[PDB]
Amino acid sequence: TVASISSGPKHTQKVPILTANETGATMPVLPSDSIETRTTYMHFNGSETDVECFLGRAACVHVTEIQNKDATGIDNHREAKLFNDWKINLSSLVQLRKKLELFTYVRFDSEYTILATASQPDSANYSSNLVVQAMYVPPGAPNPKEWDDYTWQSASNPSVFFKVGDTSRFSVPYVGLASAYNCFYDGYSHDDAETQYGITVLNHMGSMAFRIVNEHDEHKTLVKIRVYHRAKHVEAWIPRAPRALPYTSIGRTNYPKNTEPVIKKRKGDIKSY
Amino acid sequence: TVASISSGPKHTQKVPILTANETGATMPVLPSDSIETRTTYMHFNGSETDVECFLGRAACVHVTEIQNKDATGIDNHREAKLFNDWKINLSSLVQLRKKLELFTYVRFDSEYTILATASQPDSANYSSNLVVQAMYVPPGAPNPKEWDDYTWQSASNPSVFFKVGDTSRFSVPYVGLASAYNCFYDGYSHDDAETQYGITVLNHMGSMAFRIVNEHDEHKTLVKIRVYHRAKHVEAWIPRAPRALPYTSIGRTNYPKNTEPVIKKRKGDIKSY
Amino acid sequence: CGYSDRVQQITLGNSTITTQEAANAVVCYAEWPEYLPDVDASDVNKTSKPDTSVCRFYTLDSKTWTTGSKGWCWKLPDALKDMGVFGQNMFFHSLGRSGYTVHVQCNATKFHSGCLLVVVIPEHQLASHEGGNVSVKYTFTHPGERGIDLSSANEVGGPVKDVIYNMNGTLLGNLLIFPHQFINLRTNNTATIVIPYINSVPIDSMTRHNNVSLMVIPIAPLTVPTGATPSLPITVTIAPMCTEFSGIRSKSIVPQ
Amino acid sequence: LASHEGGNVSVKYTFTHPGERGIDLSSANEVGGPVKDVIYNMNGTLLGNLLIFPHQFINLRTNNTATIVIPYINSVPIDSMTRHNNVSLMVIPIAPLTVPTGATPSLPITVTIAPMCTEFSGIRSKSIVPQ
Amino acid sequence: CGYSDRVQQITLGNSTITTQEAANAVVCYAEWPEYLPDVDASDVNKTSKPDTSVCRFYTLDSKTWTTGSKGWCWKLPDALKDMGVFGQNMFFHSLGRSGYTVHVQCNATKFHSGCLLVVVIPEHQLASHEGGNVSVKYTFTHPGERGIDLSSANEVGGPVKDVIYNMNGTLLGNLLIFPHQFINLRTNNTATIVIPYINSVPIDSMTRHNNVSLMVIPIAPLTVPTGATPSLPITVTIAPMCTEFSGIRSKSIVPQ
Amino acid sequence: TKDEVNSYLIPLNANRQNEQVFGTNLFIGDGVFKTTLLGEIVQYYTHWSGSLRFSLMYTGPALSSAKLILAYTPPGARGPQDRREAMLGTHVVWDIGLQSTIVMTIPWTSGVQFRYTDPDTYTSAGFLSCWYQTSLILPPETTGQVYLLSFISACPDFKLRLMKDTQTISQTVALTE
Amino acid sequence: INYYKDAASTSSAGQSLSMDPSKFTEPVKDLMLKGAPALN
Amino acid sequence: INYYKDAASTSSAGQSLSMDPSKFTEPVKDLMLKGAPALN
Repeated sequence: TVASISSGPKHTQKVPILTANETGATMPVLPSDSIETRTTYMHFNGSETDVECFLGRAACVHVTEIQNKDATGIDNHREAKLFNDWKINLSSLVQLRKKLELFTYVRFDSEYTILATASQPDSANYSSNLVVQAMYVPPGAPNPKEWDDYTWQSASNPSVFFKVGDTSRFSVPYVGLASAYNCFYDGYSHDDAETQYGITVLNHMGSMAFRIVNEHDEHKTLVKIRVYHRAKHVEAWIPRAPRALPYTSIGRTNYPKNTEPVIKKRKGDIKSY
Repeated sequence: TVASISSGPKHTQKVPILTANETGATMPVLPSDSIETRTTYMHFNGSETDVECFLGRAACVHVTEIQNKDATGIDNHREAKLFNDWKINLSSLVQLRKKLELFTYVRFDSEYTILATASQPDSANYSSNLVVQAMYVPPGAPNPKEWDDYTWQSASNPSVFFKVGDTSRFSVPYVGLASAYNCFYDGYSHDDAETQYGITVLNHMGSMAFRIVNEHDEHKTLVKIRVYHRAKHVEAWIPRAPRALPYTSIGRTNYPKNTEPVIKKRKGDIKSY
Repeated sequence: CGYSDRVQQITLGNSTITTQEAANAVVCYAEWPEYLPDVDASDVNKTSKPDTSVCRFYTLDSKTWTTGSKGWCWKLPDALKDMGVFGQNMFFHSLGRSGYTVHVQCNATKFHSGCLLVVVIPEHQLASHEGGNVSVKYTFTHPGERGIDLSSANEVGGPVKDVIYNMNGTLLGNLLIFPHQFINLRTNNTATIVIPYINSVPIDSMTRHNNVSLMVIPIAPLTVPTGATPSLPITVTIAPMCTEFSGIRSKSIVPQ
Repeated sequence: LASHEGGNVSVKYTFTHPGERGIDLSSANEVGGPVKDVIYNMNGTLLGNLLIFPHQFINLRTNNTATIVIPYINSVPIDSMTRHNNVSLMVIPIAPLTVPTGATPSLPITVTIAPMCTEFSGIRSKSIVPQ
Repeated sequence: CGYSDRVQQITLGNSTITTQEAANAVVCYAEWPEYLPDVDASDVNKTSKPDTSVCRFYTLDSKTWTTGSKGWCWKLPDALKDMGVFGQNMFFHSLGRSGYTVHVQCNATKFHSGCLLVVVIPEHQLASHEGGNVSVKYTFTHPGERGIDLSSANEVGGPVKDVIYNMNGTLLGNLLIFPHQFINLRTNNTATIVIPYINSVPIDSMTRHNNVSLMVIPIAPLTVPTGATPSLPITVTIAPMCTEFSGIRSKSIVPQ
Repeated sequence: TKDEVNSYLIPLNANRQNEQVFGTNLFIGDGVFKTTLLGEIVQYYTHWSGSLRFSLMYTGPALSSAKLILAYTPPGARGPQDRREAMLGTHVVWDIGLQSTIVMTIPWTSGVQFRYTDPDTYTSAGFLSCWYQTSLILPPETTGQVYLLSFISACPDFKLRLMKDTQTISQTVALTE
Repeated sequence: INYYKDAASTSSAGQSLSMDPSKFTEPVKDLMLKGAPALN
Repeated sequence: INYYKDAASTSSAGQSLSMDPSKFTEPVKDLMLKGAPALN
């Protein structure tokens, strides 16, 4: 592929450097149009600039902490972290959320990696050989209430058994109802003066409930489960402006009050370098 | 595949909307028969609605708890959980039992996964590197009496050795005497005024006796063995009504007294939405 | 070319039934009864076919449909095990095989209102009334031509008669998945359901094992006109077909 | 758009759907209306980055009328038209209006929109919106 | 080859009407409605065709047929000028063009007696009750879905309601020259009349000018059986077809 | 108050003009449909699509006459409170005669390709109602109320995916003989 | 490719594309066509 | 070579060599050639 073509002195009535941006078009003016250029080649394909690689690398997108202990006498288990559940959202980590928000619509089959590590700050002679059960919860599936609920059977709910430290690897075809994820949804789920804006069916993919199935040892093993995600079969549409202000919520473009400046003020007047 | 065909105004003597359900037939009336429809396509195959996928996903179907300790002085071992045995039944977990009961006859080769986790609530400096022996017991095979019985040789009884936390994976061809499992058996094993109803040869597949073969450490390791099952080569016949009331037993459709209502009562009269 | 779909005639052996307001007969699962082929047989004794002697319409005792009747349930071949030579061919062997052509009869005028649910439930294992782990005793599930009246009081060993739960834990509204037909007094007065042999084996016992169960469940309550008798007779007629028996044996001994 | 209260506040349907009124970014914020900081495009993006979208500049010296043919943009073949607005038109003065000496410091901006390729499905009892 | 002429089904848009005792539908003057061809157009603006949005069965408020009811009269498209988007397409333009598929409904048992006269009178210019040279006021002839009840009291500006004189000076017995159908409770319960666009011009106003007028005149008095309610509901359902409008305009302003 | 056979019987009253027969939402995974075979099969899945088949069968006297209008209200609009509001949407006029059963197919009218089986506002299916077209006329010597039997079935264009665990069955003690 | 000889090891069959809902929806003796009178 | 049947298992597609920046750089109705007056 040719990068820059050979061009000598130009004295003609065709002025490729003069245009009118009022039309909204970006003329593909090349260096050969303003100066005298030599013959050069690209020697570059752009494989790492594709949306499949820009958005398709595994990264952490959510995390939680739980414990596996003698659960006797804990009426509220889930809220005591005997098992924790997380609503699938690609908008809780910012360094991937921004890349995903760079477009309006994204279609992808996902890849998940659930990273759990065993640990004991308190007196504990060893770190058990845990077997973590990771469970997918589709909309409607019984949101479990206890670590020993009638749900963990996982007859229709997907389950993945694995030991702590080692991770599960299951693929998910695109589970959206539309042809892509509504990265921006300038619309409501329904017409009501009290409904939530943006967060709708397109946003809720279910949730992931974390636990351990092994019966308790003699100490509290505070487990922190970090979740990693890679995007597969990525397709993007309607490119948008880069994210400038940070986030406070999931799926909402709402920002805080008195936010800090983003443009780097100059040192001196506009004429400084 | 065409989903809805194009149809305009219809003024004819053929009324596809009027029929007689007294015949017991469900006329395949389509949207094009009641309104004006446009040309649309299915874009859907139904791979996840097949009986092979609806019933053929691994799930927990039984569980038990045992220990591996100094068994000296325990005359009754099995009843003290020095080894526990479970009669194979697909009717002990409800979320899979209902899916299996949706039909009258089911033929399948099975897949089993035995999940054991090591644990020590009491004072125990470590969690041993166990080697669990899982054993299949066909009808007649000597139902073992002690953890060290003459059965564990497993010369004809299938055995699978593996460490706790990691699971065994053995396939079982369809072991029924009929062409399928009698999901409903409106019949007795024999003609006697004192025989059991439903539970018969078709139901008893043997049993799975759980243990550990390693000689004891210095502490009680209360092991809970959870069993997972996937159905393979699933074939279904004679579809039945969905299960409405819960269960109390295996293989029996018997329910409790004063059961709770299943239909969600309305808020108001029949005209409310 | 002029005919009618409500005028039907079924002739089996020496019995003939006529009707003029019948609905399209239902063939369970679009499978007509057929003799057991050799490619599936597991027993070695040769089968005897009392084709004409037993394959005839046997009329069962009629039932009284009142405003408070819950329904009726019959088991086959139990419902015909005391009927002539069929009962003897059923007892004196260890097993049997035969289809059934059920024909329910309920006639009324154009003023009556009501709807009966005639459904065939293969392998209708009923639930006991005591719960827990109680069983249902053979003496009740196998009544004979008597059938099971769902409005009567429960006896020790008879299943529960809550017609709502279909006596097995399933809702009444879901029985339509089975081959059924509604006897709508305004449209239909006689139902017909051709039942083939349904079982997981090529041959099974016919005394201890009932393949199918016939149920007549009134869905819409009987609303008779002002001044009329609040009762309508329901006559159930069943005709075996493609009958087979193997291993003529000392009489099968049942209680009583 | 983004709400003016931050945290996890939402924007109320009564404001984002004004009608022909539109949203004036110079007015005071009301409970349930999004923030009107034109710099952040009311959604957290900088004004200079809106040029990635289909746009046109009305330069008083070169152009006085802009035209943008907008097609139907959505992740579905059909979606609601009352609760869901597919596109949003914005007129943001970049360079301040500098009228000559003695002239009126105001210029009228008239927006004219023409639907095209319109379709509707399922004639229904009137959609009920507030007010 | 077996069918029936009384079982009819008419599907327009998303609406579907079913009947089992209908009479042969009447196509006024054997001319089905058709779009205005170019060879006759006089206006220059292009016509819009809300084919599916407005061409559907709109059910009007049912009327009560008593032993003393004289009849009912409806004007089109006035009867549907307050119905959904059709009314807006009718008002916001200066003119409109569309056909009509009228469907009258009056069901009863085989014991009731009576006969309704469903007739379409194109250009039914009614007579005033004051005589001399009095006019009929626009506020009355254009009721809307209300229609004109011929049994009520006359109001200043409403035409006379003497059903005998058809409200225009013609005898009731002579209305049969128009496309009509009788709803004979013993033979028919639902009438159907496909009305095309009838006018001396290719296009005319649809707000100030009503092309046709629907009338339901009971000929034989309603004789209900002993002990029955002396009333029967009459439901009129009209479905526009081949609709056209030209010159989307500031809303047509009618009184009120 | 409790489950009874009358729960499937839609009561009808004679001499009723412009009145509602019954009204129900179209959340097939909840409400009246939660217990039906279609609803039970749908609850095992998270997403559903296609058209539904709703049928009513008349069981009154044969000498009775009545006209009913089954009206389907697509999502976005409230439930119809009158017959004139119901008849504006997809509706089918049912003439009760020799044909005792009507078959009104609920057309698939949605923007998104699939709706959620669990009751959700964004993926609402709409409302279903029935009204008296003219009146219900019973023959002489007959009194009381007549009942309709309502049926639900899926069209060949029905779709289901994303299996999930159902909430219609429960267990808290592993089963023994 | 399979790694074992006996049929207990093979994988699932996938999907049975051969569908026939007529046996459950129209298990009637006489043929009933959509539109024609169910009973005559 | 794939080890699984369903498309959720296949690997990424790599790179989409089919590029067309004109839809974003020149989304104009009338054609504009480099050098010629944008407006005339």
